[PDB]
Amino acid sequence: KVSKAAADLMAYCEAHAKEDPLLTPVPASENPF
Amino acid sequence: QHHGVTKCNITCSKMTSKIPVALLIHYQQNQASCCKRAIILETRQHRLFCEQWVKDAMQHLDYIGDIVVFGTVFLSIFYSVIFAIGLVGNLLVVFALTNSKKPKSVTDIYLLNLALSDLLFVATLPFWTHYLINEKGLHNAMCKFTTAFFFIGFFGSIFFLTVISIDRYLAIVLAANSMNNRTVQHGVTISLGVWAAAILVAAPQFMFTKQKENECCGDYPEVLQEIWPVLRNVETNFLGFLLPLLIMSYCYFRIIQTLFSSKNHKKAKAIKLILLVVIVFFLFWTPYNVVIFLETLKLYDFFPSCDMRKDLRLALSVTETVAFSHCCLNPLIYAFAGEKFRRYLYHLY
Amino acid sequence: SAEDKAAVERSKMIDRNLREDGEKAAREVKLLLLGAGESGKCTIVKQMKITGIVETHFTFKDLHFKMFDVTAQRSERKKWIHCFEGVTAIIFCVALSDYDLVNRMHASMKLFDSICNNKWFTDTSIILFLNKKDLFEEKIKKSPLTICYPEYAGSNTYEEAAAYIQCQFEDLNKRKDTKEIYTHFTCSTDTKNVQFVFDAVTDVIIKNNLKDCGLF
Amino acid sequence: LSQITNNIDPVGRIQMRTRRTLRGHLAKIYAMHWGTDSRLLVSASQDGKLIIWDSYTTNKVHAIPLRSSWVMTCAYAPSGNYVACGGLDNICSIYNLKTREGNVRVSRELAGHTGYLSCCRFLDDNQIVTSSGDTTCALWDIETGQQTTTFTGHTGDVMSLSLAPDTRLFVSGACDASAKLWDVREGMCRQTFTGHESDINAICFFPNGNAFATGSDDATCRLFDLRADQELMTYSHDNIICGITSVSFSKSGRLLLAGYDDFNCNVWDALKADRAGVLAGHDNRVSCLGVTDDGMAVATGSWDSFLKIWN
Ligand SMILES: CC(C)CCC[C@@H](C)[C@H]1CC[C@H]2[C@@H]3CC=C4C[C@@H](O)CC[C@]4(C)[C@H]3CC[C@]12C
Ligand SMILES: CC(C)CCC[C@@H](C)[C@H]1CC[C@H]2[C@@H]3CC=C4C[C@@H](O)CC[C@]4(C)[C@H]3CC[C@]12C
Repeated sequence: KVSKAAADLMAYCEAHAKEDPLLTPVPASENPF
Repeated sequence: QHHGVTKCNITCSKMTSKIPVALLIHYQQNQASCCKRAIILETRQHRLFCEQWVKDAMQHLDYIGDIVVFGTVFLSIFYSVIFAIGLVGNLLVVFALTNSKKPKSVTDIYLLNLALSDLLFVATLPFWTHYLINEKGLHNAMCKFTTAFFFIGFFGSIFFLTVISIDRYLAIVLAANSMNNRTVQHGVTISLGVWAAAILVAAPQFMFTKQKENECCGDYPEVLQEIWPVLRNVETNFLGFLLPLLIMSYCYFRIIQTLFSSKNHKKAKAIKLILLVVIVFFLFWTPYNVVIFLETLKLYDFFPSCDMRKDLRLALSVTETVAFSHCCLNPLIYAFAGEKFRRYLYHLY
Repeated sequence: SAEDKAAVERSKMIDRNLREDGEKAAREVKLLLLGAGESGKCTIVKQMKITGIVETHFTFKDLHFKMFDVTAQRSERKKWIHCFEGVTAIIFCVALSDYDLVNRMHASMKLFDSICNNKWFTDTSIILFLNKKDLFEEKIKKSPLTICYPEYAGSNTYEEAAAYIQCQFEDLNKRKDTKEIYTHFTCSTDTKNVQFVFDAVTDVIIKNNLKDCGLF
Repeated sequence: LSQITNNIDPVGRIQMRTRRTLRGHLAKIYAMHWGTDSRLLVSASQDGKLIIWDSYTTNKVHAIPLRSSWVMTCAYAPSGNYVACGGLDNICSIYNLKTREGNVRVSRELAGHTGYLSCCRFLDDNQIVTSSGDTTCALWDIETGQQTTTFTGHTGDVMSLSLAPDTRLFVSGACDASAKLWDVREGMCRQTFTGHESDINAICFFPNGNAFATGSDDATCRLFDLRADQELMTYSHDNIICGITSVSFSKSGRLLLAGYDDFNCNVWDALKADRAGVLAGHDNRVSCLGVTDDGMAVATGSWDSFLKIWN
């Protein structure tokens, strides 16, 4: 279903959102910058 | 060196030897004012008139005019205004060239080097203005340092113009092998060599320049006392205006011939822009080159007349002012003729 | 930090090598070949030489050449033509006697118009070659040329027909300032053809060298 | 998708900046790839050589001369030992990376295609899938150097293709407004995707692997999934008409990159479908952009002969 696929995609996006350096600011020392 | 700016108020070449007489009242120190002339002798006739045998008698008993002062005061503000406009223009030009869409361009690198040499001229002028305004100097070395910067900037500017003309000559007429002869690294190396050549040629001009009380006088060891002035004058003339004219005359003639042969004269705006910049260069430097050559002939008694000497001194002062105006007018001509340069001005507007 | 220094020096050395190689490549003139299926005559008659494209190294008057034929590419022309920017000149080989064969001249006109209207080769000129001129005379004695060029309004003389064909190609050059088309009737002798190629390349180089100034 | 994603919080404006500048190329760059090491990337240009870029230290580690100067694409193997490049010579060249004696040498010169090679991808460490300009995509093997499987289902000039996270699924787009998925195991088309009106130049899979984003030449980005198959998500700006060259995804897929040819790149939201950032650091057309697997840094090459890394 289109709605089910969209919900699954949103769930996947939010699950790894915290693990995406681009999405949220990260310390300069932590990343190679 | 840089003969225009001086505290020259009395000059004496017509008459040096005088019979020892009681008319002597004092001896003015013309050496301090300008060591181009030696110690002058003053009589008792209530007027400024003018050796070993007279020196002893003077101890036992014991002209340029003020026109230069008024001109200098007006001359002072002249360098002030041309500094602002010329420095702003040169900085904008340097920034534009540095922020170039197409890098590794020989012409752009040479043009940037010419801008830097012009910036040296601009940077060295304020020191002379400060010297004139106050008659104070700076540690007895700022005068000499400023003279060295003046000669370095001028000689680099003339050299950079000539090589650009040679570069255009190659790239236009001898394109069959100019691409193989010159590349970005080769252009950088040639620019460094031109800088080194400017250092070498300008060294003797400023090699012996001991900052005087209020000017840049010269040590002139006994052997070179006469060679240093004449050597400086001939060098700045032959390698300053004469030979560059021939090299540019040879080059631009060949580019024009190639363009006419290829029917590219219609698309010859780029060569014309440099040609207008080149021709004005000679026009502004021609009065300086003729006068500096005439004073060279003065050593041979070419213009013994005192009034003629003052006229030549005035001519030399004004043409150096003309050259100062030209170095800030060069970016002005660039904006007037340049097309993408105008866009950069609007881009930063 | 010894390994860091070793990596830095190795990178600097290979970067210098890359810069030298790039300068050498820029020192070599590049050309592009195009046509309506008939091309490569100049390369064949050159008498000397050194796959989607064929690179034929060629040196004349101590100047290296690089011709990349693209007649073997059956994909969309515009998609692989934009990668050919920077080529000094474009060699256009077209058969003179293609008017009778069928529509070929119309296809050549369309290809030339597309090349001149691809907003990608504005600063690069196009070199025009008219092939099969030796066959053109006996092809034109019979054909009045009216079939391919309606309202030709001219005689059957070879001079007038060649002039009118060159006029056709001149009309296609919508931009007459940025690009200067050079046309030469290919002949049996390779010396004349190579001389014309050298002249066109020299003119292109001269034109390009007038746009490298920092004021433009 | 917009109605469903109406209640979510947009990421908002992001102050993307150039962490470092790479200026080792004197010619335009067409494609690049990000390695598994998250520190090495490959770029190609008309200089006639291929180099490997170390973004962490801003240095080049390898300099591989290319027989075919007109290279149009390049790829970096997941194992990091093989690097592949395309070109107009219809031959895909595989080069070793210090495999033996530390030097770099050509491992094989894959051949057999007629149309220009537009994109190549290292499916595994042994098999390489390449897309050519003759409407056919061929899966080659380095050991044998022959077409293990040939796909001729398309009817137009295929331009680019990408690899699924599982390394068992890939899709490609062509000039025709019809892109259909191909399965390595099945060997035949399974899903067909439509809805475009111009050529397709950018193809990349969503990291989840259940969808992919593409950018046509009409300034439109469309999302296609394996469930809806009706282009549930469509992205547009209604401000420019220029085409799209390269498109990629973030590590989580929330943030999307578009290689618009208007002298700058556009960063959009996969679900929000709204402007998020502008990368105007390029002075020429941009055709390269990719996100590292860990997402620490993002590279972007352009026709300006310079490559810049965004943190
Ligand atoms: C008009 C007059 C006064 C200007 C003098 C012209 C002289 C200084 C110029 C003309 C051509 C120049 C040379 C051209 C070629 C090179 C090779 C390069 O790798 C080092 C510098 C060197 C050797 C240049 C040094 C300076 C040079 C000799
Ligand atoms: C060392 C000696 C032999 C060099 C002398 C070269 C002379 C002849 C060169 C130098 C500059 C040249 C001129 C520069 C500008 C033009 C304008 C053009 O529209 C017609 C030719 C004309 C008028 C050139 C004629 C020849 C010329 C005067």
